[PDB]
Amino acid sequence: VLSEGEWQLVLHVWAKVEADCAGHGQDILIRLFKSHPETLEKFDRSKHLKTEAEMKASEDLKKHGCTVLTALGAILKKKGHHEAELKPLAQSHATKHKIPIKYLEFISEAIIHVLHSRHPGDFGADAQGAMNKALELFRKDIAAKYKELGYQG
Ligand code: HEM
Repeated sequence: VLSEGEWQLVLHVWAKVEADCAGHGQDILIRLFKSHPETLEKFDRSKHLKTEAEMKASEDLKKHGCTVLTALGAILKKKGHHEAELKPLAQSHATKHKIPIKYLEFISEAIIHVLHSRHPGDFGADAQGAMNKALELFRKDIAAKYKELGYQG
């Protein structure tokens, strides 16, 4: 459903993200927690971090942020053909972590904010629109997998 051109814009900016996995990952989570503090409660250890500096200095948050981006990167490189990649992720996020689709919207917003902040020249209107569609596709498909597992989140 995304055009080839749009996928290229997505993967163009993603190569930039990959130049600093920990950094982008960290800032996305920090942004998420700031914009939607209720999300922080999902994180057993990061829950207890009281300042921005503490979060910035957290190897936990760096490694988890990078883990999120690494999994998302693999999904986006499938260019929509991500049925296999979504299976274990829907399982864990539906039944174990219990992350509502709204929370995936929240983190999608965080991703777009961080990418625009760090890469404005490589993330203008068309690039943002393409990333928006890619993440919308992600959320739609993972929502369907949620329901197959009995989770109406
Ligand atoms: C782009 C969307 C997301 C991606 C690609 C993603 C990816 C991952 C990956 C790869 C893992 C490790 C393996 C696993 O348990 O599945 C993970 C774990 C986890 N995810 Fe996500 N995630 C996303 C969104 C979220 C959001 C928005 C939340 C909470 C608001 C969340 C909560 C968690 C938690 C609590 C863990 C386990 C952390 C731990 O116990 O160490 N995820 N995620």
